[PDB]
Amino acid sequence: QGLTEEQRMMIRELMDAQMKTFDTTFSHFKNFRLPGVEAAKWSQVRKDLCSLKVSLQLRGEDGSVWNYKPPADSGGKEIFSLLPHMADMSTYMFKGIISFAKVISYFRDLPIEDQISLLKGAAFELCQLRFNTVFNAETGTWECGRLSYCLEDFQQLLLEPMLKFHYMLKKLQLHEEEYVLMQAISLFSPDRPGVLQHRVVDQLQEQFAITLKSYIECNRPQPAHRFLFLKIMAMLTELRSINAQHTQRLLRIQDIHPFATPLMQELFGITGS
Amino acid sequence: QGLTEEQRMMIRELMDAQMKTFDTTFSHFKNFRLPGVEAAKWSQVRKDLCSLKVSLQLRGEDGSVWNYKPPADSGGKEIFSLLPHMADMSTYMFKGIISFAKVISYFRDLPIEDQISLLKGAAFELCQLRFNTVFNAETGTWECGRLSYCLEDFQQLLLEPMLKFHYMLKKLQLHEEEYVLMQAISLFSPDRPGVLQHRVVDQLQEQFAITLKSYIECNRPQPAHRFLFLKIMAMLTELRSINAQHTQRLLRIQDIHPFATPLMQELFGITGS
Ligand SMILES: Cc1cc(C)c(S(=O)(=O)Nc2ccc3c(c2)ncn3Cc2ccccc2)c(C)c1
Ligand SMILES: Cc1cc(C)c(S(=O)(=O)Nc2ccc3c(c2)ncn3Cc2ccccc2)c(C)c1
Repeated sequence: QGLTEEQRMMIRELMDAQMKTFDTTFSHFKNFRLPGVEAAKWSQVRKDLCSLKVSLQLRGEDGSVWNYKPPADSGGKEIFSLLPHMADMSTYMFKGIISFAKVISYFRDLPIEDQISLLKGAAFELCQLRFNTVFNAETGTWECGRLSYCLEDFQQLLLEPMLKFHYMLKKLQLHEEEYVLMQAISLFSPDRPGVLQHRVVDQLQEQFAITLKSYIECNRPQPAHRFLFLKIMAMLTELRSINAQHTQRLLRIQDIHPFATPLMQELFGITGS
Repeated sequence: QGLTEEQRMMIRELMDAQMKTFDTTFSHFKNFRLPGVEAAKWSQVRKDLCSLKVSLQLRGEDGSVWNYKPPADSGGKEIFSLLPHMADMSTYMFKGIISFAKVISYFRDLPIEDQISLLKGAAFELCQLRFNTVFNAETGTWECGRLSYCLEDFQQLLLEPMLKFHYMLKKLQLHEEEYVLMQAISLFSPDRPGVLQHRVVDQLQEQFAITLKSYIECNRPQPAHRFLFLKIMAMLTELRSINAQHTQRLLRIQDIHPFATPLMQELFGITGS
């Protein structure tokens, strides 16, 4: 609508990249693992697992249904039973994220070193933003095509920052264009560890944020959307904080129960030695 | 109680064999398959599958639970999805049945040719009799330890002869001793195909039936148990008929979708050529 030509083409490129690289039905997610058929650090692991307490459902192509109810925490390794499957899901999402960045002209024009630093910095955030678009806030369920992930037991759930983020972001009822602009702004973060072209990346980020702000002003006159751009920017700031918290959760769990795939090791800085 | 010494020792041997060879909790049933993640003969296959329309539940050692809801009949091969797992279950039960016969002195004293003919004749019947002792008639569920098999959809279910048999036999509220005597009588059937020692087997059967009849008269005075011995004998006659019906169902399904394990092939006469 009422944007500059540069702004409209910028949204069209982002929407084009999202359409090409986001398997919204998860049809190509296959071959994943499923759950099978000194102690002050350990209770920290119970805390480090809170955002992933889900049951799992598989609807088969034939119409069959498999449900998995996880074990209760009985003090043993059984809290790790879903981690292999989660690693396969996240890895699959991360490939989508990487493909998304590679399609964007503004991203492929950066030096490959900064491309790698930016993806290392933002992969978790873009993953969570994509998961929010399949999140059902009425049933607390991420609806991933034939897979469903439903939160286990009520409002003590919203004490987990990750889960409060998904419910709050869902409440804003964003358009597809606003989600993919959130992804652009998070991807082009000039202050990630190891970025060299600080100013180029920072100017790109500002252009994406200006586009987002202008999109909202032109297509959202309603008083419910007053300050909407500022709410989004505050959520992106919270999400970067959640990203730092969860990066540390992963490294702690990896330290005592290895599970990260090779791609997760690259993205989160695990060298293998 | 009030039986001869020969009769009491006969029950003690049968109970001893049952105790040694019947894994009532199914703890040693492992490594089984699970469902994955010209046309007048085909609708006969829908009929030939009626007694096995169950959903499946696995309680894990860790406290996790897996449930499988089968597909709806949509005209394709998806009605066969549970057959590999059923073959593994039946094979496992059949090994129990074979071990049971081998412990019994009266059985190991027959010529090995008649042993084989008797087991070929009775394996399905002894399997169904053992399954009845874990059948829950209130929920229509065979409760096999950590596995559960629950009948899919009400009283149209009791039109299936197998399922009417399990409900009716459960209603008689038999003791363990009466079940294992039912197994003896069915095992020692003088008129199975290929039995040579007709009279020896027939006299053994009569002794088992006399023992059963005397056990009921001595330990069951209540009017609800009037004619109980005759009800049991009528059920064993019905079960032999169900056995012949289901032997033909298996051979028909095997003919167009092979699934029988090697042990099932031996027991049901499939040569492999
Ligand atoms: C310990 C640990 C730390 C990290 C940091 C990760 S992860 O980035 O590789 N992926 C990831 C993916 C989804 C998540 C999530 C983390 N937390 C909450 N959901 C929400 C949800 C849950 C189920 C399905 C869909 C979405 C993993 C995998 C493990
Ligand atoms: C086509 C076909 C024909 C035959 C003849 C068999 S089977 O004898 O090898 N075993 C078998 C075992 C149990 C059954 C059952 C048959 N029918 C009803 N239940 C009841 C039940 C169902 C689930 C769990 C426990 C008990 C098989 C396997 C397939």
